[PDB]
Amino acid sequence: IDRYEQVSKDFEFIKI
Amino acid sequence: GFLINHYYLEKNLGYTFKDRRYLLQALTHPSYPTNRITGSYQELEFIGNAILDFLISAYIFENNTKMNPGALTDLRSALVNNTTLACICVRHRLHFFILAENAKLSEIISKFVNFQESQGHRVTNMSTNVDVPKALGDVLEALIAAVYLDCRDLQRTWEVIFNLFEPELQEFTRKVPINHIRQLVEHKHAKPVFSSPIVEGETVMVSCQFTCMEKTIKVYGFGSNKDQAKLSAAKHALQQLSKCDA
Amino acid sequence: EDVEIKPRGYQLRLVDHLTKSNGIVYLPTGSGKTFVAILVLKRFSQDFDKPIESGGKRALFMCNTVELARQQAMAVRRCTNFKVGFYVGEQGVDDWTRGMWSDEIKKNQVLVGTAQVFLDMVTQTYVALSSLSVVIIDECHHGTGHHPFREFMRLFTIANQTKLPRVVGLTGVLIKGNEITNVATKLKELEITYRGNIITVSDTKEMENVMLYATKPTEVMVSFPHQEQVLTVTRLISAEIEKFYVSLDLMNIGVQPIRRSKSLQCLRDPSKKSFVKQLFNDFLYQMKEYGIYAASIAIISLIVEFDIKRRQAETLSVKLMHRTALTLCEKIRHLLVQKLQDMTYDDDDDNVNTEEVIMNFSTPKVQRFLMSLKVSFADKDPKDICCLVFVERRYTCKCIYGLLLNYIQSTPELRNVLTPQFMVGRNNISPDFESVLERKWQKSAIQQFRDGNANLMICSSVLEEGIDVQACNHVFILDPVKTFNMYVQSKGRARTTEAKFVLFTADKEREKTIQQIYQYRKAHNDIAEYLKDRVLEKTEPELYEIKGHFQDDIDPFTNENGAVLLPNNALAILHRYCQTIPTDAFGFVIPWFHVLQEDERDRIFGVSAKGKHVISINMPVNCMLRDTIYSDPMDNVKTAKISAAFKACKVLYSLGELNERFVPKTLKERVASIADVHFEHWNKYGDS
Amino acid sequence: PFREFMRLFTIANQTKLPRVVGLTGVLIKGNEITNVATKLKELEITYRG
Amino acid sequence: SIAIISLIVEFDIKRRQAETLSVKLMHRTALTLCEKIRHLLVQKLQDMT
RNA sequence: GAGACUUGGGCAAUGUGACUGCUGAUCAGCAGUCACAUUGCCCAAGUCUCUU
Ligand SMILES: Nc1ncnc2c1ncn2[C@@H]1O[C@H](COP(=O)(O)OP(=O)(O)O)[C@@H](O)[C@H]1O
Ligand SMILES: [Mg+2]
Repeated sequence: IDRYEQVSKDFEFIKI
Repeated sequence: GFLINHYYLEKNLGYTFKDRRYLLQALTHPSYPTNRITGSYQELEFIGNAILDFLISAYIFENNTKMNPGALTDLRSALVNNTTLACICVRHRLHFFILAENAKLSEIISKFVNFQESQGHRVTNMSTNVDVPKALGDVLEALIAAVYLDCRDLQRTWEVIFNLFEPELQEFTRKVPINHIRQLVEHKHAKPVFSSPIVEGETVMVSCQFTCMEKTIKVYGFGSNKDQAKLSAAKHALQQLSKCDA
Repeated sequence: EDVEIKPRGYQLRLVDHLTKSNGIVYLPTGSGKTFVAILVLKRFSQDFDKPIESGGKRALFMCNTVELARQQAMAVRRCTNFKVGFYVGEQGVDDWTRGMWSDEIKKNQVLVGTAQVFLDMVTQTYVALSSLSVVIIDECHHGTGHHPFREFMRLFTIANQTKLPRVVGLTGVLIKGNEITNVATKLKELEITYRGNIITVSDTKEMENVMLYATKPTEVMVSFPHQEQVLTVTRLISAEIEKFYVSLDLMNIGVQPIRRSKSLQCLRDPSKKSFVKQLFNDFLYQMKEYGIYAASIAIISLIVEFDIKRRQAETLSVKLMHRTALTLCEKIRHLLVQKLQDMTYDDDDDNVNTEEVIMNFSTPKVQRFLMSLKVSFADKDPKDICCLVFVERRYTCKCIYGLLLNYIQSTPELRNVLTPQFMVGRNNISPDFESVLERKWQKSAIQQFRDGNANLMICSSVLEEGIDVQACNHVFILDPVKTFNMYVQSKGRARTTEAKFVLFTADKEREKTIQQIYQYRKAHNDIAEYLKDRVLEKTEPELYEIKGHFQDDIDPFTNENGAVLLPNNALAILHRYCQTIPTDAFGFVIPWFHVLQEDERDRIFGVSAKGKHVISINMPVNCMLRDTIYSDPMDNVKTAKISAAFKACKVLYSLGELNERFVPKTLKERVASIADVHFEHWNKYGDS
Repeated sequence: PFREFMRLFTIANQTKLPRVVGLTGVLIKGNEITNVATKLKELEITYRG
Repeated sequence: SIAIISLIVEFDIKRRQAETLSVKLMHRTALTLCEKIRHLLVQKLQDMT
């Protein structure tokens, strides 16, 4: 893949 | 079956074993699980130490009259020292028949035997050698008690001991056997002083500060442990003093 | 401290009840249960002052590990005014004779230490169960299986059954492992193991509200997509590693002790080869799990470990092996650094370049982790932040510590607020990256964490429990939660107000983790309801099941003088005696076991030999037990080994090698035996 | 063959689908009776009822 | 006793559907062993009759 | 006996669901013993020098 695909820059903490 | 080609050992040693069990027990190092029929060689070397020391002390008492006891004790201590026993055991090719197994001890034995081959199987009179295997002299000394118990006669055992020690006897009786280290300290001009040695892995060193021919020289020597590093420094100091004398 | 310590509303009733009857306490961590334990110790001090024979007594405080024992020792010393004796195995009480044990026994009012030391010194007739006032247990949930707590408890069954010392257990978690199923039977087994009744908070409004100052942290979770493609250089590295494996197994060192399966069923690789292969496989797992940059961090640790091992490698062949391993690791490092620098060409802003390189070659999980850290710390003050992170592998700790070091150096916001530091279990790995003892240091990582030097810690379950730590506010878990005990103990650490509990899982694993989290919450709840509504019985006075708990093993054998031998300690006693025989390096002292064969089994034993297995013991030629000893026929190999060791040590004791107090005899016993025979004439001269 | 049969439902047409109904006197087969809710969950979702 | 009686019919019928002499002799030996066992067990039975 | 159908019996193949023990490999956490190393307290002991 040469470069690891980037995760979502925006992400929040879901509550269990 | 344990004693492969034991006739070679007997021919080199010169004695014959009516019972081979004593030889097996004497050759049984504590690290040898495959021998369930005899005990280790400690219970034979315990007696053999006394046998050897008393026999050789009596011989030198009877024969080497023309010398004071203050040096006769040094002669007997040198002739009973484990290093000389290891050298003698190397000379008679007894390393082959030692029913022993170990990782580092076998390496030590191999290094010592090739070093002695380099020296020609003669005492280096004390050795700057890496390290001396105690178990080698131990098994050689134990097989003396093994020989004795196989016959229960002191005379035959003494004949064997003398046949093994003829070169050592003729050498130590003529030349001064050993003092070493101390004679460097008390020497006429050599005044060695030392620091504290440190071991690391399988290497060691010590900073030797001594004097020679009215100068001051620093020497270093290969060895194995702190005190034996100091021993190597003493050996090289002796070498420098002898060469300057030469 | 001083006397300004004022008991709360639940501690007073707890100690009041514990005075009346034996019982186990179950309170959340940080609820001051050790303080009420101290107060309990302050109600059983009547016999502390007087000597043993005059009628005085002492008390034993119990611990599982050395460090917790020491910490609680200082705690009780500063909280009370008693001579608190602290003793552990490494302290040097191993060679303590009768007199220099008696002095310590008579110069203290309460004893603390590990389980093995206390259990042994009780079995060595130094003190008797009747000679004790109260015994306090902490982390009582460890009392299962062959654990030393249960072994010590069995002494209560074998010893006197009257004027028996009190037992109290301290804990905040009751179950150890994934046996959440059928909590009631586990609770009953815990009840009977410590012959007590668990007592727990009951009166809601007045008292659980007060106790809840150990607030429950808020819990959140973040999911990330799986990374599936595997980099090309990885398979090249794997090929080099596998051919290195082939060469290593092909190359020849001298004779080495034979290490085989734990059930003696088949062979295994030599310990050094297994060790180096374990290093390489662990590093490979690091690489696939955490990408290339983390692999670049871990390869340096492998380099330094291999160099240290080669330095301490006594044999030249082992040095050659470690040298070859170092060469392969160096080649791997060269390839890894080349690949890492392969992308650095395009950008030339060193701090931002390093930051984006970290983001770029990292696994998505670690990327999410670092972005979560950035958005959580939010460039705040460094003094207030004190956060924890849990990872499973030991080397993962050091690798992620290095990664955080580099990343914090790669962000100005985090460069001044985070001070990373890591620590692992007892099998410690050097925190260096260059050479052994790069600098001499005197502060433990835990202490630096406590003094604010390190606001961020990386650790396995080593820092889970026991060791006292201030109320944390942010806790992170990267590797998946493994058990119930570690989850609940970790969530207990985040004690401060609005504390944040954080854990991470992959996209395709979130749904599974839902069941574990809900099951753990239900397991915490149903305990509360069941203990709140349990049957009102006094002290589990069912002696029949008490003696029916342990009888299924080999009955422990006791001789005269009151000494008692524990069958589960037979292996330890036998190995310890073996170590007493002087030997060189490879000269083995461990008794080489051997499992019998069925045809030989009924060739030596009866018809029952076919049904169940037997193991045989052989002894090194130096030991006088030349004749082999055949174990009693047991079912599994474990009980076979236990019976073999028990019978062998019994034979040793009968032969007199093992002393009266069940310990191998030194030369002191030999000279004591010889003295009045060969050296009587010294006494008439006033010596001996 | 129960869920083997019902896996046809997803791959085949998901609309105008025949009614499915589960009949039983017991719900759990085996010693995995623990956490009955989660084990009944896959029973619910496997039989789309 | 009843178990060893039951074994006889299964062994005999297995020998009946047995194909060649190699398994015929095996079933014959098994039946001889079974009958010897049955006789020993009925001696045990009649010892206290 | 065969062709087919009805019922039953015999054999075989393969698969499915569940249970009890037995081990294997890997990983974390904990205890104990032995040994080595650092320097010091350190007395014994011989040698040697000074000298007592
Ligand atoms: N009633 C109280 N009186 C005095 N100190 C208390 C009281 N309750 C709690 N504490 C203090 O709070 C701290 C709680 O930590 P600790 O008791 O070690 O937690 P745990 O016992 O749950 O491991 C103790 O050091 C204790 O001194
Ligand atoms: Mg506490």
